[PDB]
Formats: sequence, structure tokens, C-alpha cells
Amino acid sequence: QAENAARLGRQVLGLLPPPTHRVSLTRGPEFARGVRDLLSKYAASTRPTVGSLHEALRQAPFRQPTYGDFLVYSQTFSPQEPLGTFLFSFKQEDNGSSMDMLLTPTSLFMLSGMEAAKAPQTHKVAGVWYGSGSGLADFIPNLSELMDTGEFHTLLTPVGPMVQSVHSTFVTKVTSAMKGVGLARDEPRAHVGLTLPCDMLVDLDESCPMREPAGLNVTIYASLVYLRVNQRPSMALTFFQSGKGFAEVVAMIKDHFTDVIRTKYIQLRHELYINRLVFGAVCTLGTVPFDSHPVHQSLNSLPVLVFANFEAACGPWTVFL
Amino acid sequence: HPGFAMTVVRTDEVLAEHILYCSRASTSMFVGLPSVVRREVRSDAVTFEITHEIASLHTALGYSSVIAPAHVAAITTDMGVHCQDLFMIFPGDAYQDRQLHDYIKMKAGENLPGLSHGQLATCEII
Amino acid sequence: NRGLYTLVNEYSARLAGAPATSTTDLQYVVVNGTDVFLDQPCHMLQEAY
Amino acid sequence: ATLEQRPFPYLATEANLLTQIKESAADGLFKSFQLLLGKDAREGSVRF
Amino acid sequence: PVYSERGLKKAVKSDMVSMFKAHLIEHSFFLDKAELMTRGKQYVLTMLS
Amino acid sequence: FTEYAGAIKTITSALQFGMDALERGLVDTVLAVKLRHAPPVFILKTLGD
Amino acid sequence: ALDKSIVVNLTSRLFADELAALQSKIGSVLPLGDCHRLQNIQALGLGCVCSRETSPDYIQIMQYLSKCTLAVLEEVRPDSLRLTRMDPSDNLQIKNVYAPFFQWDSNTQLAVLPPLFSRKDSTIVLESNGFDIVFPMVVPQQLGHAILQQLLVYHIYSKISALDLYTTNVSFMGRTYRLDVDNTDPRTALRVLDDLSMYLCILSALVPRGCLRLLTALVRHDRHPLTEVFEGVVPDEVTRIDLDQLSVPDDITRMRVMFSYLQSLSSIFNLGPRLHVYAYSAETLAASCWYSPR
Amino acid sequence: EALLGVYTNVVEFVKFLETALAAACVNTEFKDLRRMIDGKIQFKISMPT
Amino acid sequence: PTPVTSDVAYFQTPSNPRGRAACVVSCDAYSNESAERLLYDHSIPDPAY
Repeated sequence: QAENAARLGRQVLGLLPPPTHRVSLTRGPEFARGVRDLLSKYAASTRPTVGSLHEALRQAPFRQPTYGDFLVYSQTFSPQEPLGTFLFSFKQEDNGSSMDMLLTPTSLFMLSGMEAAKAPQTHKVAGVWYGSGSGLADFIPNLSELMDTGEFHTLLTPVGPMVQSVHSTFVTKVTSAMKGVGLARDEPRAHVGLTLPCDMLVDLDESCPMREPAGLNVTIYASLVYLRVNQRPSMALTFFQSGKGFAEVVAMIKDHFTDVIRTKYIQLRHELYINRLVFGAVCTLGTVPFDSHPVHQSLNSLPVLVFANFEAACGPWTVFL
Repeated sequence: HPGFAMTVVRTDEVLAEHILYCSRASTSMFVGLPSVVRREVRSDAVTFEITHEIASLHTALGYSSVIAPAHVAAITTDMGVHCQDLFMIFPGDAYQDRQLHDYIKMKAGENLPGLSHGQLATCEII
Repeated sequence: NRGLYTLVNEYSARLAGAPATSTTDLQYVVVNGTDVFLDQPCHMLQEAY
Repeated sequence: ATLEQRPFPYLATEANLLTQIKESAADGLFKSFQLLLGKDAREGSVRF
Repeated sequence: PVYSERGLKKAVKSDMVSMFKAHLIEHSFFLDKAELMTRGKQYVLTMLS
Repeated sequence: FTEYAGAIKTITSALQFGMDALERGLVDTVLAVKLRHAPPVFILKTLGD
Repeated sequence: ALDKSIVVNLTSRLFADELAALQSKIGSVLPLGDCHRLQNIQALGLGCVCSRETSPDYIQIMQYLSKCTLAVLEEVRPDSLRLTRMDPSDNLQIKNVYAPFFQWDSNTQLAVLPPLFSRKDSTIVLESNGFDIVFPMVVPQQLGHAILQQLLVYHIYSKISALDLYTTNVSFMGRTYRLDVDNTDPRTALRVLDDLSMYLCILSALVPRGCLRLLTALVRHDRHPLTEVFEGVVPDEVTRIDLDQLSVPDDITRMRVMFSYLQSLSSIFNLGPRLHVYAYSAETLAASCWYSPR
Repeated sequence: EALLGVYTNVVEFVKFLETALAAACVNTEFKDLRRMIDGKIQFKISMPT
Repeated sequence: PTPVTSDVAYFQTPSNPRGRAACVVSCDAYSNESAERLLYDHSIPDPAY
């Protein structure tokens, strides 16, 4: 039975943070011999083998995410999710010790109240995970009034993709991922990539070409747009994908929502409320590396993209208009 | 027949297989050692790089290699009688009346979805 | 204009001015010289058949 | 008759199979293929 | 593979279909076309190799 | 063990790939030097006399 | 760990003329197109967007500069240029040979800008290869903004002309300078100005009335060193708006939206990438800094 | 249903030194070519009359 | 039936009696809307003439 405890002697001591490089001066120039990962150009032979380059493969960079442990009611977080969805943490008031509210993008599609044809695919799917939409709005009675003054985007802190969900009858335990690539639980040695529905995501670099530089970086942005439909306030959340830098995309987003801005500000030639002037906000949900192909999937159908090598780096909400 | 005459210039392309002769010991070659560079480290993969460098020096002063056209394989050009549209090269220059300039452009002219005899070839007019 | 020994050296090593594309629908001019292998004997001789 | 990427012990042949694969697989010479780029070109895992 | 080294584009297939027509007319029923040729055995053997 | 030893067969065959695609780099770049120094027959023949 | 090196193969031996200028700027920052070891020379220059025969537009050039990865020179061999790379978030030696010279120190701030003073000084043309190479300029952010402040003002008052001492001079403590405008395409520099017309008139709609009444109490007698813009005379507009009475809970909802629209003006006045220098040597002209994109 | 055959290509390397292309060249191994800047070979031709 | 001013030189070369060519192997794969422009669109000349 100590053979089972000897496995924990290997795997814990082998998996630790690398220690501080501290060598006493009386030993001599032995500290130069302790620098192995800074060496980056390895010797190749006529026929190299793994026995020649096992030392080159041993030095790996130190990468680790930081997980978030959320304890959620089982009515908001649907019991079946595709395990890579993006998350948001709504927060209004600390009422109890630990009961937290999480919003998938199909869950925030139902609280919005936007029309069918503007997102024609997920309206079928988010209508079967949830009721009419009042199964969630009973938690936030201020959704008519948070949309008027525009305080809803200041109450979402984007968190990152799912990792694991332990589901019980009344309470679902949800573990997300911040700071980077979350390690997959059930499949070992794997990496959870971030999944967005094909409907919400609006690609931004697209040309005939009819030439743009390659790079290392492409950043997924979130958007959240205050508008009014049927003389009732409602929001709209869309995603963007471009590595163009923040000075362009704010001009690129305004060309996307041109018609939405035109329909609203016709109404305030007659009544001007200063709370109504705030329009939208933009968050930075973290970087994707260059030339990764978003792989199309299908679930029940619901077409869902997936981004491998996603790392999450959350930003604030900046109010564009 | 209008007042002038005109000459027409084409091009032509021929896939040709070639015979290259090279005399002996005509270049001195220098071969270095390969190295391995590790970079673009990500979470799904780690990319490597194997590089190698060559010096090549021409040993003698005379020409030591001769290529030749040997065997015609295909004609690609189709030798078509399509003429080049100067409306495409010079889009800025136009007539004074923009009602008459949209008329002559109607009487002359990605539009081709498929071509049968071969790759189409432009002609001029001198 | 230069001496013809220099024109022999430049004939094979330098793809001369205004070439044509291959393999594409119309006669375009190729700017990407990484692949195109054409040899055109119509500049040195200055003719047209 | 289904394709599968299980780590078989593949056998080696004398004859080459590389002549016109880029434009035969792209124009559908043979049904039921799959191309693997880069880090996907590997004998992945066993799971029973 | 000298024809499809560029990939089967739109201008390659037309060059390749125009050789389906020209080989179907010129070299067909070769053992009947070679009863009236001067060469004979030289024509059939380069047809059958 | 058969997952380990089937993973060392992948990483060798990915690295035999590296060297044996770099021996092609010799044969290409040696041939590319020769084609830069190969003027054609019709130019070089009358200079040969 | 990771490697960063870009060695640029080149198809012709360089002359001793153009090798002498490159050897002078051995520490320099220039962007390039693709992230690979081997690279053509047609990606190294900034002159893919900024050429001679094409009219350059310095906003679109600067808009181009936040896309690219940036690189630092190591060596100038007579055949191949050799460059090192800048990646997030890596500490690196940086050395300014940049000809409109400014002085740095430890714990300074930097930014990368297109050449806006003398292009013929800042670009060397390569006669042997035919492709010229354009060097960008690194500027501390106080002058990094103040040049972009003047270039937006210039396109405003060039369109009204459809003279120069007020529009083409960038001011700074001790020195005055000339912007380089002879052939500038204003169309990309005006879409930025089109979006300034959007923010600025919405800021005129939610002006707090107590803050305008603070200026009607101030600039008439209370004269301060930084209020000399108004020259002692009130504007005619400010007297028109303060006819209303003041109420506190009106301006609280106003000043929050005044606050939140000033978050948006960062997006229109962005520089390119930023450079936080933590140590700078004075007599050696090298430094040490960590590259931060966006 | 049955597996009947599990087949796979093996790419045999072809060394440059065992191609007959190397007859037209002179192959010397040079350990540190990265150190070199420029090579040089100088000719002296005397011409009798 | 055919207009009496149709060309005799059309009836020597082997094409179809529609008057327009119908080669669809030439065009792009699985583009039904683009292969209809070969057969019936008359904004373009037929690919024979």
C-alpha cells in the first residue's frame, strides 16, 4: 500500500515551482552550470535521435492558469453545456455567504429580449435550455431599470472558459479558467479550448484581398449594446475577432452598429434623457495566437466554433459611441 | 473600314522540358553544420527549426553549364484573339460628357466562368 | 546597351522587366518572383514572330 | 466500413504512394480520406 | 505530373480537356490506323509502350 | 508502455522528417546555382567558335 | 526557453555606401511583416505603406504600425541583415540612434511613431536592391502625443483653406520643430476627425452647469497661470447657458457620463505599442525595457 | 467485418553525395561556415605571344 | 432549325449544334451558378469563339 503512496512522492516533488537560483560564492562558477533553460540553440547531428535531444525537450516554460471556483444554482447554469463556453459573473449584492450567478452567452440571450431573426440559430437552442425567459429574470428584478440608466455592463466581470462542472440536483459547481489555458479534467494531458456559437461571433478581418501583416496575436473582444425594441429596453451582445489593435476596432465596431445607432437617436430629437446617452461597451476577453483555425462543430442543430490555444486576459469595459 | 490600319501583338507560352548539361568540378561547395532552434512555444505544440548554411563558389571563368529547349509539352496561351481593354488599365481618363462616356463603354464592354480552348491571351492594337 | 558578355550573365540570373503570369485566367503581370520559371528570348533579340 | 485513427502497427511498403496526392485527394480520386497537419500527425491515444 | 504540378486550376483543366479531344481523334483505333502507315511496327510499339 | 513507445516513434519520424527534408535543400540549391549560370545553346554556341 | 532571431537573406551584395549608414544605426527599431527566421527584404521596410510615388498618410502609417511585430537590429553583414525580435512581454536592450535627438533617463516612457520630421534623413534608399527601407521614430509619450495633437489640428485647418507657423509647428520646452507635410493623403486622417465630431458634440450636450458657473466666477478677476487661454474675457456662449439654477442631483448623473465618455477618447488618441524603460544608460545610449503591445 | 491490411509509405532519403549531380561539384565539409564573411579565389593568367 | 446566315466554318470543327460550347469540366468544382453562365448567359462570348 506504500507503493500507492510512493507514487505521490514522485508526482508531487516532480511537479513544483522551479526554485530560486541561489548559489553561494564559495562554491565557484557552478552557477553557470545551473542555467539550462536560457540555452536555446541545441546541437544537431547527422542522424539525431530522441536519445540525443531528450535534454532539449526537457526544458519547458512555466505555464499555469488560475481557476475560479463558483457555486451556482442549477436553474441558471443549464445542466448540459459544451464544456468550453464563455462565462460572466453578474453581481448585484452580497446576500448570502456563497451563492453566485453565472451567465453563459445563451443565458444572456434570454435576459436580453432581442428579436429572433437577429440571432436566428441560438434562439431555438436557448429557448429549450430555459423557459420563457422569466425563470432567470426573477433573480434580477431591475432588468427594466438597469437598461435605462445603463448599469448592466458595469456589473459583468468576464471570467473565462469552463473547465469542469459537477452537477447536482439543486446546486451546480462550476470551475472556470482565468489567465490562460485551462487543463482538462476528464481527458488527461489535454487543454480546454474556448467555444463560441457561430451566431454571436462577428469576424472582423475579411478581405478579398483586393495586404495585411501577419503577427503573433489576435484578440477576441466582447461587446454589449444598449438599445430599445418594441418601445422596451433590451441589450445585444456580440463578439469580435481581430488582431488590428485597439485604435482601429473601435472604428470598426461603429461601422457594424451603424443602423442600430440610426434607429435609436431618431427618438431623442423629442425627449433627451442624459441616462439614455450611454450606448455600448467593449471588453477584451484574451488573446488567440495567429493562424489557428476555428474548428466548426455541431451540437443539438447548433453550430459552435472552438478556439484552441486560447488564453484569457480580461479587461475592463470602455464605453464606446 | 475606318481611315487607318492596325497591327496586333500577342504573347505565347510553351511548357518545355529542358536538358541541362554541367561540366565536372565547376563549383566548389561548402557544407556547414545543422543546428536546432526552438521557438513559438505554445500550449498545444512546440515548434522547432533546423537550419543549414551553404557557400558556393564558381571554380572557373568560362561558362560551365548549358540549358536547352528540348521537348514541347503544351501550349498554354491558347493564341486567343481577345484584345486588351484599355478601360481597365486607365480608369481615370474619360470623356467630357458623362452621358456619352457611359454610352461608348456600353458598346464595347471574372466575367468568364470557364474557358474551353485554353488560358486566354490579350492582344494590342498599334 | 552594355557588352554582350554582361548580357549573357544577366540573361539567366535576372528575370527581365514586365513578365506575364502563368496558370491564371488572363494575362496578368507577375510580381511574386519566388516560383515563376519563365525564360523569354524576345528582349535580347528584339523581334516578334 | 469506417475510417479510424487508432494507433495501428502500420506496415512499410517498397512502393511510393506520393505521386499526385495533392490534387488527387483534393479533387476526390478516392472517397473517405483525412489530412493531418503538423502536431495532429501523430498516433494519439488508446481508450477502450 | 508535368501538367498538374501547379494544381488543377481553371486554366489547366482546359489545357487538359483539349488533349482529351486531340488524343481521341489522332490516336484511336491505332491497330487500324497502322495498316496504312509507312512505319507500322514503329507506330504500334510507341503506342503500346 | 505501448503509449510511451508509440509516442517516441512519432517524435523520431517527425525529426527524421527534418533532416531528410534538408538533404532536399542541398539538391535544390545546388541545382538552383547551376540554372543561374546556364545560358542557353543559341547564345553560347556562336560564342563558342 | 524561447528564441528570437530574424536573419534576412538578400539577393545582392550591398555597396559600401549603403553599408555605412546601416552600420551607423546598429541599434534601431523597425517593424517587419512575418514572424519567421528567413525573410525577404520587402517586409523589413516601413515603406510598403510609405513610398515616394504614393502620397503617404501618417495616420494610416501609424495605424499600420500597431499591427506589425517590431524588431531590433543586431548586425549588418555585407550580405544578410540580422535582426532580433520584440515579443510580449520581454525585457530587451534598446539603443537610440534616432536623429531628431531627445534625452532619456531611467524610469522614462516611450512609444513608436512614423517619421514626421525629415523623411529623407530617416529613410535610406537601397540602389542595389531597388527597395528602400523606412525607419520609424521612437518618441517619449509627452512628445508622442503632442505631435499627434498637431497633426489632427493641421488637417482641420487645411480643409478650411479650400498659415503654417501655427499649424505645422510642434511646441516643446526649449525647442520648436517642423512637421513634414507636402503630399499627405487626408482621407484616413479625416475619418479620425469624423469620429472626433461624434464625441465632442455629445460632450457639449451634457456640460455641467456648476462648472460653467465656476468659470464665470474665475476668469473675470481671479487670474491664474494656466487660465491665460481666455485672456481675461469671458466667452459669449458661457454667459448664455448659466441662466438656469443649480441643482446637485442633476450634475451627478451628468458628471458620470462626462467621466465615461472620457474613457472613450483613449481609443481615438492611441499611440502604437508602448515601451516602459526601467533603466537607461546615459553615456552608452543603451537602455533596458519591456515591450507591451496595445 | 475485418481488417485486411494496414499499409504505410516509407520515404527513403537520397543523399546529395550519392546523386550523380555531385559529379558536377566539389564537396568539402566546412565546420564553421557561420564565422566566414567572404570567400575569395584569385587567378593569374599569363598570355604568350 | 438555324438561321440561314450561320457560318459554314462552325460545321467543320467538332463542336455541339447548340451554337455555344457546353464544357463544364473546365469551370470550378460544385459551382452550379457559375456553370449556368457557360451554357445560357449571353453577356459573354461563348468559350469557342
